[PDB]
Amino acid sequence: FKCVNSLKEDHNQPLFGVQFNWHSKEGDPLVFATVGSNRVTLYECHSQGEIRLLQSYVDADADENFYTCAWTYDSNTSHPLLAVAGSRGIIRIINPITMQCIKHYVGHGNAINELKFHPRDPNLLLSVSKDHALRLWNIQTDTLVAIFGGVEGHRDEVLSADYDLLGEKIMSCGMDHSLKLWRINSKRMMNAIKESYDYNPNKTNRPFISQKIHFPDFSTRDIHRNYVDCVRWLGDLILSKSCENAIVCWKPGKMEDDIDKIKPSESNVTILGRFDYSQCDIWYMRFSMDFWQKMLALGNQVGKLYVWDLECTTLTHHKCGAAIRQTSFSRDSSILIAVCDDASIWRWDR
Ligand SMILES: CS(=O)(=O)c1ccc(-c2cnc(NCc3cccc4c3CCO4)n3cnnc23)cc1
Repeated sequence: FKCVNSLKEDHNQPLFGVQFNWHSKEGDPLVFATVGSNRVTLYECHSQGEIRLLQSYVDADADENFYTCAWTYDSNTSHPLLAVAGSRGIIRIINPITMQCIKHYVGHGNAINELKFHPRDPNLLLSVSKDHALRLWNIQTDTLVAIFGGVEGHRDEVLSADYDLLGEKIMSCGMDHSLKLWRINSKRMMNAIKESYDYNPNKTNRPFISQKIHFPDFSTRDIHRNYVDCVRWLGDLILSKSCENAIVCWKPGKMEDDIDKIKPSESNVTILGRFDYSQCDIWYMRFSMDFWQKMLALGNQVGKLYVWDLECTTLTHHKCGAAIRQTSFSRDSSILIAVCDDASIWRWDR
């Protein structure tokens, strides 16, 4: 990788999220969204390292702080859509062609730390919040499918979550140092998703009833000893990190235990490996993988970018010295974008 460009957003506030749109066809514009301050900005990657500003969304609320964004598409037209959320706890769905807010979802009692769309169903949106819960939304029928939390859910702010390959289960993590598994291919969750598609407020006077999922299907606090701020599935394995200068690769149960045989009472975990690094010991630093899950990237608090080949390289630039909060690879993995605390964006081309 070589650094081919860099820019700074005029708001001068930290950029907390960056996502390439992986739903665009080959030969169609290579676009990424950045979120920071009360802004959402779209950029296009052109040849010779050129980055072109496409559109900006500025929230009507000047005190909003966006923390996350995620791309999806309309299941009937295949047109792209961008979801954004942050400190206000409001999810906004943006039409990226006009950069206008189409619709918004209220409900979390506090900030939203992460948004993720279901890998098979573009209408299923997962949000994770400082209110200790995760919420699953159906953005086609505007329904809250389920709330994951309560008694035996997270006991502190939820920082990240990820669906597995097929979206049969979710792993979440947060300030309580725990990682919890929530199966969404249970008869109860499949029926709730099915019912969310049949719901229409114009044909009934009764509200849609969301499932209250009080119990996870697995839980561990034995991987990290501090806030767990990023979790991702790697097949049936998990990659997760805290502020302890390592990404840990682990699995629930013993070495030969199949993930789908793991009971909620499972007391063991198996550590499979560690990706060690330096100077990334502050809260709120995300790692990311490319589409094919063959590369792993993580920025550190002094503007160094670590890249591992999953099949370590340190990327540095003399002008890049601020914390890199999140990175995103283009779908073909030829471009890696890094966003920083000083509102700077760095483009690295392979
Ligand atoms: C520069 S400062 O003023 O010291 C500062 C630093 C961090 C935050 C902050 C960032 N991000 C989130 N949530 C998203 C999130 C969650 C997990 C991992 C992760 C991210 C974004 C990158 O990595 N926050 C929720 N509450 N505060 C924050 C706010 C101010």
